[PDB]
Amino acid sequence: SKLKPFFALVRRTNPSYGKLAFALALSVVTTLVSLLIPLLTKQLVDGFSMSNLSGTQIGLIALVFFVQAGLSAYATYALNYNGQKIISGLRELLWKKLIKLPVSYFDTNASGETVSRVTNDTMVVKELITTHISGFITGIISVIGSLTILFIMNWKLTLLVLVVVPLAALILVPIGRKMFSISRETQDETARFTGLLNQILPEIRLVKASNAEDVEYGRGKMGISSLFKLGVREAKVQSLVGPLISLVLMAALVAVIGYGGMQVSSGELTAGALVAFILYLFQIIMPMGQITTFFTQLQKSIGATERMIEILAEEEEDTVTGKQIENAHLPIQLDRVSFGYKPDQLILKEVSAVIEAGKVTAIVGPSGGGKTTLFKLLERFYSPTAGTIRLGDEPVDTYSLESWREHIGYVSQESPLMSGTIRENICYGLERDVTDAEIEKAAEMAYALNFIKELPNQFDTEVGERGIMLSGGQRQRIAIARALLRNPSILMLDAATSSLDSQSEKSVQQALEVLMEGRTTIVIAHRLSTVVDADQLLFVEKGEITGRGTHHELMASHGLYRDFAEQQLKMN
Amino acid sequence: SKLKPFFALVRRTNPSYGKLAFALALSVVTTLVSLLIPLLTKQLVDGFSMSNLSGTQIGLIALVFFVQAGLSAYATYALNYNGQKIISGLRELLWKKLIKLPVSYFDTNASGETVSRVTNDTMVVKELITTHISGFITGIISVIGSLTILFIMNWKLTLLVLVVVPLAALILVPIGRKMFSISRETQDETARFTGLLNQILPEIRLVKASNAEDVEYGRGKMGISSLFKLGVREAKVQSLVGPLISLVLMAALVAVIGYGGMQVSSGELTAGALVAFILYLFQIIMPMGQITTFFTQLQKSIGATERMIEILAEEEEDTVTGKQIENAHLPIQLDRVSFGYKPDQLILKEVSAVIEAGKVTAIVGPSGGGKTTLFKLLERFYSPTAGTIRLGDEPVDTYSLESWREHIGYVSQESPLMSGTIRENICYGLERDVTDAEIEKAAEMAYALNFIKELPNQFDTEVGERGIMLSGGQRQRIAIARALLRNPSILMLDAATSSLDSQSEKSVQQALEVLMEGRTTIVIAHRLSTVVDADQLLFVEKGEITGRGTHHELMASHGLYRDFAEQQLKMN
Repeated sequence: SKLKPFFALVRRTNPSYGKLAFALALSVVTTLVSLLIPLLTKQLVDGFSMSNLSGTQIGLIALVFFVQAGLSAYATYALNYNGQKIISGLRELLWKKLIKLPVSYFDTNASGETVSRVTNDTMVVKELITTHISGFITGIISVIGSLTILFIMNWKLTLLVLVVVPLAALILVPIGRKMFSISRETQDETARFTGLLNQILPEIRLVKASNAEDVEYGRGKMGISSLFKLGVREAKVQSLVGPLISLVLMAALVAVIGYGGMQVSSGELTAGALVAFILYLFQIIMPMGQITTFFTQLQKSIGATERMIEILAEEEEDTVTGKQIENAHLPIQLDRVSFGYKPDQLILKEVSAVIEAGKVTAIVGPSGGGKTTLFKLLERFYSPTAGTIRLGDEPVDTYSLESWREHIGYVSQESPLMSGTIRENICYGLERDVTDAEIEKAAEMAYALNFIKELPNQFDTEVGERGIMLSGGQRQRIAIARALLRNPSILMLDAATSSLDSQSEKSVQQALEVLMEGRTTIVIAHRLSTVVDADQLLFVEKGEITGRGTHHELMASHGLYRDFAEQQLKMN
Repeated sequence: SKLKPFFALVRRTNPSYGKLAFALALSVVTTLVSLLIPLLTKQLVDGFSMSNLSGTQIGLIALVFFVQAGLSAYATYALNYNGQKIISGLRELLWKKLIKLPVSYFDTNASGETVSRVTNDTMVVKELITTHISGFITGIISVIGSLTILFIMNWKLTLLVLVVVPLAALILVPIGRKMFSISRETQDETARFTGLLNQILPEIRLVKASNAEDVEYGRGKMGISSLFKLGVREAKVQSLVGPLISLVLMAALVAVIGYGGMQVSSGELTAGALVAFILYLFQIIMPMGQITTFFTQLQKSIGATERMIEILAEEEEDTVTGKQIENAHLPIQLDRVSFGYKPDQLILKEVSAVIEAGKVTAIVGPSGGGKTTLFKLLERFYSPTAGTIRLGDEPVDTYSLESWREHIGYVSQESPLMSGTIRENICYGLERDVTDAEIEKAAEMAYALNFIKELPNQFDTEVGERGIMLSGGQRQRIAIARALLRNPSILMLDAATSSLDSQSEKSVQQALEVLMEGRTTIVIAHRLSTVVDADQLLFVEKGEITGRGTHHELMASHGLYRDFAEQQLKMN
């Protein structure tokens, strides 16, 4: 039942069954050859009289060993290659999913956790498919075959002693758990002492000033004493684990092998049987670790598969709504919009507003209100539930989301880099129009070519994977150049305007004011520099729009009491 | 040569030799008994036939086993107990030295690293003392004795094969190293892929905004393809290693033990010597890990010893200079003080000033000048080199450094607490006077009891190890009180004044003004609130004192041109 999701996940990469089955069967054959090797050893050792004729047995054993090595090598290569192909397919599906369907809010939930889950679960699935399932089949077959062959070879006497010895595990394993518990307690006490010292030492100034340093010494003494006491207890428990373990193991060892020697000396049908017995004991003991590791890795992998299938279950639409974009220039209306992240909370309540076309609109919001929710809302990163964000006659649910996103230019505050080269930063505006070779010319129009006129290069200019050698002012100029290049129709801005000061702000204002003199813009930042360039201003408070009209007189009057109190809170 | 520092460092805890030597000798005799066990096994095997004397041999073997168990248990307990006493002594010495001597600038050189060298290095030294040295001695003795006994037992035939076999390990090692290199390459490429993915997700907003969801998918696919290629290479190299390890190890085991059976069957004198040989082979193979680990950990132990001896080398003085304090009320004068942290840099140049006694003095410094260095110099953590901070005619050269710090109470806005209870906080200065039981009365005069009048308790009030449940103003007020009870003769202030607001600042200022009017006071902080209360002010610029006199008219004039520009920079 629980293996059905894992089988389906493997089935997503369909052409991966025949070669896996062949590899597993070949591994089984290799295990059987390994089982057969000690019988050849016994036959050789019983052919004692003719050393020269024992050369034939030596050659046969060498040939069998080489055949086993070759078969195991081919099976391992097939298993690993098929597992790598399965992992490539799984990662391909996961990356196709995460980038495309997961909506912005899903990525806001957890960014690093998503990547950690993807990588760790893919690695765990690889480890399960390539090694642990084949390892478990190999171990089970080897153990069963070895026990059967020992039963056939020795009558019962040595083998029942061997199977009784596992009682040594019943005597040893629980004591190891007590050892582990004591060691963990010691580690905890050491961590506590380290924390105490890491607290005391940085405050050394206060101690030395207070002239109470010796008192701290006394406190430190106590800590040391504590650890010493615990150490003593560990020592005592060690004196119960150190010898005893060895004793039991050695005793068990002797018993088994001792009986073998007994059966050799008593004339019982054992000799080469004893040699084969020791080899079979090795081949029995070794795969138990593989079996236990598989049993634990299955428990890890079922949860890994649950996480992966949780990732793969998300959904989204891009052009499913329709395709009805023709002009995308018409006044934008908010009509009774009331929706946030979850319908229960209702973080937005009946938000309505009117904005003209080709008209500059500013948004002023508080530190903790609904400015961020609205900012994401006029980007449609959230799906409307009750209200209507209507461009014209509610076509926003009618045409494609990609079509609108193509007609809008976004820069909020940082928008740092898409790592690579500036060629990537200007080629993100390649919507099948490839922009021919005018990009640099556009950089000249966007006041970016003259700024970049130093030219370390144009295509080999690397910002680096980290992207730290270029400051903010240049990168927002590049972002605005990209926005102008792409599709200067509608711009929504959170004002990249920061601590750049006069030169950068004036340059961006001249670039923008010239560019959108006939195009619609929205501004949502805090400062009052864009609002004077904004012919219409709004205000967000408690998840509600409160304020409409022009800037000067209205925010001279509307902002007299409550917005002024909010400001006085802001600088304070 | 290199072991002399470690021997001396252990010698610092002198009475730890005889019992350690006895424990080591008992471990040696335990190893000898372990060597003796297989010979008794062989004698039992040769007895084989008749029953009751076989029972006597079994009883002898059990007695030898239990004797080994008891002796090993006692040796392990003695070794561990002596090691824990040694580690207690070492940690005690380290904590004494660390708290008492090192002057503050040593502690600010490195804080967490010092605690790490206190804890982890001691753990390494204890591990070497308790287990690894005894482990190495017992392992070398066991290996040599087992080889010698095998040489006596089997003439040369089986042991020569056994010692020629390590050619198998010689072949094995380079292949394992290539495995490790390929695994590290895989880890590195997985790290790069995770870094790429962790880079992309934060920029998901831009990715969707630029409608470029597919090229980013393509970059992810390229990364997945690179990882798949490297995984295929890892598979091709893996398919050779594992089969080779299995083949070579199984072949060596088959060779050795099949030759043992060859001798036991050929009528060669290997009757029960085969069983004895297998037991001795296990006793040989098992202790190789200890011998390898002793060599691995020796370098770490020697490094830990070097770090400890480096810790123990720092020197300092408290009352060595002299003892000539009588009243401790004289005007403080600076005489061409020129020194910072290192003589070559000369971060201070001929700093001189005149400050009266019982007069409040405030210091004004820039953001990056010498205000902090002069702050720490007035509190004299630093030892003068060229100039002289002269208070009292050079008796400042010959009274106790400690005796002065008695007369000064340190309070700053940073200082959170010393973790524990309020009782410790108010009575840390039990400078042999213990203040009888005047602490509560002291609180009531010093405006602490009336503020703490809520009384969760007076002695059980715990501020916690973290100390997060109380705000800065309260702890600053308790620190001011503590200054008022240690020795209210000289006061130094960084102005505890923070964001508490006039309601607390004026109150604490009037409290200290009433309490500390007739005695000296020193202020160094930024604001201009204590400056009006300070009779004389100074100014620090470029590591030089520039400005002396009263407050109002002079910094109405002196601060008009240059200090005003610094202020305008501060607000900007």
